[PDB]
Amino acid sequence: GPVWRKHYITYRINNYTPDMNREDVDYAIRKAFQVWSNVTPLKFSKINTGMADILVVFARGAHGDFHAFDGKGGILAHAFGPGSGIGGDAHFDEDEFWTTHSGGTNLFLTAVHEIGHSLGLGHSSDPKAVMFPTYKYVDINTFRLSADDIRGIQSLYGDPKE
Ligand SMILES: CC(=O)c1ccc(-c2ccc(CC[C@H](O)CC(=O)O)cc2)cc1
Ligand SMILES: [Ca+2]
Ligand SMILES: [Zn+2]
Ligand SMILES: [Zn+2]
Repeated sequence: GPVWRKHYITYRINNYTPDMNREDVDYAIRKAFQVWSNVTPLKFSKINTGMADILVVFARGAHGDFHAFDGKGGILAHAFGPGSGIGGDAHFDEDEFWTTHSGGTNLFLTAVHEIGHSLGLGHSSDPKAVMFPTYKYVDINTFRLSADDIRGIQSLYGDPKE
């Protein structure tokens, strides 16, 4: 399938959810990218001007991409695989209640799953995998990618360099 054709990839946060402060949204997103860069040769950097490779957007309902959101619950976010235009972009349903821990939908865990899609990964049947299709909370301090997630992403990008 299509894959990013460079190792240095930029992201930009288009707009912000009012559910968490700016520092907390930035940290969740940064840490989510870090989960994937830790096990591949990919490098991610945040930019604030210019066209980014990956745009992170919060939106609700119909928002211009033929994939309208559905209110609180159900689909929590979605993302586009590598390709032209919006390819790579990650959209989070603003009707969810985003949190730093577990009092609602954890942004970090959700961002890990969606960035997986943005990098080219599909769903897993392994219930311990972050790419499993269904959200579940796990202690952020105890969180680790499953072996399944690791094999999947390394099959697309290889493992870290010496
Ligand atoms: C086990 C673990 O750490 C874990 C992390 C994240 C998830 C996760 C799965 C799905 C979703 C949301 C799926 C979204 O509504 C639509 C999609 O992208 O498929 C968010 C988080 C599941 C397990
Ligand atoms: Ca929803
Ligand atoms: Zn969208
Ligand atoms: Zn998914």
